Amino acid sequence: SRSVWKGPNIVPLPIREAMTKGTPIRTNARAATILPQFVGLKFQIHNGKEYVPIEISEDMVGHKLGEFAPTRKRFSYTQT
Amino acid sequence: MGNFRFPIKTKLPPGFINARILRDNFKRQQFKENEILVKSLKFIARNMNLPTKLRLEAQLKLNALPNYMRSTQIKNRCVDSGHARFVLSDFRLCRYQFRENALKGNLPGVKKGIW
Amino acid sequence: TRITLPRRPAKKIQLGKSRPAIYHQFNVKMELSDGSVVIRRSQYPKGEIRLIQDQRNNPLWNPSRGSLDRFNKRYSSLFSTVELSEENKKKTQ
Amino acid sequence: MNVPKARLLKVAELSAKIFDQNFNPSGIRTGSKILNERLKGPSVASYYGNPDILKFRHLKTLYPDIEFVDLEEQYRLSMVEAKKRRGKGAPKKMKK
Amino acid sequence: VYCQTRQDPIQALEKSLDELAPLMMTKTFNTGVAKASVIPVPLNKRQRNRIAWNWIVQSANQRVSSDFAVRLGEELTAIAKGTSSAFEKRDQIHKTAIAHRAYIQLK
RNA sequence: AAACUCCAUAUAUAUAAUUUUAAUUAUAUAUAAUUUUAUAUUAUUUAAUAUAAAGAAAGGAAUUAAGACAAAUCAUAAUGAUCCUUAUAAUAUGGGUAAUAGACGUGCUAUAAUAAAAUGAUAAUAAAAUUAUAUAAAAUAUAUUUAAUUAUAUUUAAUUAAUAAUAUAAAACAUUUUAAUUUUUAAUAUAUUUUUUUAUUAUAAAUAUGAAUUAUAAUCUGAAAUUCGAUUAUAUGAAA
Ligand SMILES: [Mg+2]
Ligand SMILES: [Mg+2]
Ligand SMILES: [Mg+2]
Ligand SMILES: [Mg+2]
Ligand SMILES: [Mg+2]
Ligand SMILES: [Mg+2]
Ligand SMILES: [Mg+2]
Ligand SMILES: [Mg+2]
Ligand SMILES: [Mg+2]
Ligand SMILES: [Mg+2]
Ligand SMILES: [Mg+2]
Ligand SMILES: [Mg+2]
Ligand SMILES: [Mg+2]
Ligand SMILES: [Mg+2]
Ligand SMILES: [Mg+2]
Ligand SMILES: [Mg+2]
Ligand SMILES: [Mg+2]
Repeated sequence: SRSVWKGPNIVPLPIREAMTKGTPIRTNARAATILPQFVGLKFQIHNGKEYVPIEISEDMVGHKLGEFAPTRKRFSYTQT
Repeated sequence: MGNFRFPIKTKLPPGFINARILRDNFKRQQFKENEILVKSLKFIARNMNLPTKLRLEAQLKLNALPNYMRSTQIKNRCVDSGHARFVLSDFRLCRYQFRENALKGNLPGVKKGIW
Repeated sequence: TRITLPRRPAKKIQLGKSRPAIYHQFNVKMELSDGSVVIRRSQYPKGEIRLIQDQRNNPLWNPSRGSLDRFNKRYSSLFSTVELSEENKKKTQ
Repeated sequence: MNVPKARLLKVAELSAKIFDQNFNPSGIRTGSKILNERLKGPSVASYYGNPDILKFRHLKTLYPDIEFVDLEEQYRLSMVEAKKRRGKGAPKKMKK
Repeated sequence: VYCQTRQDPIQALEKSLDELAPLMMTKTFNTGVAKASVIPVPLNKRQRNRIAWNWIVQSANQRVSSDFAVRLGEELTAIAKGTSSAFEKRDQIHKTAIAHRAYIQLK
């Protein structure tokens, strides 16, 4: 849910256990909005191929998790 | 499991069966089954007046609903073949397949567009 | 290639005439996280500073004792703990 | 609009009371459009056809007297037999 | 045009066209893969007046105003009074036609 | 091939209690032309030009043969042979198909005054087609001090349709404005060009073109808009 009313996007996670004991949260959500309730929790967000380790700072609070796991590789040209 | 592809034992549609068709049909059946419930959950979610905790719970429930409850997941296949491109709704058929049927005279009132 | 500032002829400081570098310094009051004020001499012109993140509010230094802001503002009617408990099923991971 | 607003609002409320329709003067999101939408599920379900339709299996059930022949099935069986003969039959399936 | 010089504007325009329209044109040819031997060719009325009009338009476009209609009118008045590079161009065309006298085929 | 065919046209008849009306219509059935006749002028009884009198009489669509190109399609579908059968078959969660050096087609928008923008409610003038997996009218609210416009929200009036809605068609035409342009403005006078004139003073290569690119805020659909959707607002204003 983008629109301010109805928001924000929420997904079920193993949050409380992570908060108690530093066990990273392997998310395959990528469309869950980051919340104030998880800043300083270690997330392992899916990238299509491999799960990506991220520590959620206070600057990330508005954004989605998938925004920090870049799916495509950085393009180059083989100059032949 | 082993004995069936999907959780619920649904019937096969008559005539042309295909894996994709099978997948779609089952999905449609599940949508039909759980249409009212989904609507009710949506209503509970998108409510300024109701308690916020309840709306959150409803939203969570909606999120947790499977692939086969989703209306958006349904895709209109061809019924004669199993194609899913240029599928005309007025005769649930693919473009080429529709034309083939039309020229034969299978369609109830279709004919060459001469002007 | 190497970026430089090319030197002019150096000014001859005579023996005995060398003077110590007394830089211009103001007496600056630092109020820490709590109301404890401390005076320190400083080269920047600011008589008073108040600090937000110090040792006096850091957990390491006392064990015994605006994206987030924006989010809070525009999800205020909902009031977002109870919410955590509601949205934290730890089966799937 | 020289006619007053409050009176018009009252009239609208009265009309709403008379008919079943709701009266929302503030213009808040009530959620009415979610429920009020006609549910389309049965029509969607009925897309591919009537699953209970007569098949060749039944054409033996209804008319045992008539020894029918399903041609496509027979052809398939003949093909399978041919494959078996020339060493191109299906490999035996693993169970584990 | 009428306002500037009080006499039938359409008639004046027609006269201007008649004056300006070159009676023939030196049309180029391939000539059986050889020298491109040009020939004078007689012009239809429309073609004659078409040639004139394009020149008139060009000469109007050199005038000052924002509105093209004004520019056009000024140009038409000038032509009625008797001044244009269009006339010079016509004269040149006629001279070029005069060269190549017997290049005309049927004669 | 032509012709019969369909659309469109002209005429006639039938039907429509002229509130489902548009009879200036719609739709069944006919008739009508691949037009006819005559006077002349060239070339040999005819054939092209011209003239005349008789007619509503003038188009478009479908149809694209045989062969060929081992042209395209095993990804509409089906089938031969061949290969896979705990996998080359089947289901879920996410990602990809949207990657970006150069290059190639198709388009769209532009580079301003024979051309762009504001406005136009006794609402200037159409056709064709869609609306029970819907079309959504009026009206209220916010963006926005009036209101209209445009965009959302609020809520469903009417109709599953010659009856209601999508939907007051738009260019047109008319007033206004328009930088480049000291080809204008505003201070004075001026006057039989007064939405204006004259005099004297001051007014000193991308805009009041274009809309790429980006920042923030909202809205829409959906369970979900990060990769990867669509609007609106306030800024941004490349190239050309
Ligand atoms: Mg779909
Ligand atoms: Mg009528
Ligand atoms: Mg034919
Ligand atoms: Mg052929
Ligand atoms: Mg071939
Ligand atoms: Mg080939
Ligand atoms: Mg095959
Ligand atoms: Mg293939
Ligand atoms: Mg197939
Ligand atoms: Mg597989
Ligand atoms: Mg593509
Ligand atoms: Mg322009
Ligand atoms: Mg109008
Ligand atoms: Mg309306
Ligand atoms: Mg209507
Ligand atoms: Mg602009
Ligand atoms: Mg430039």
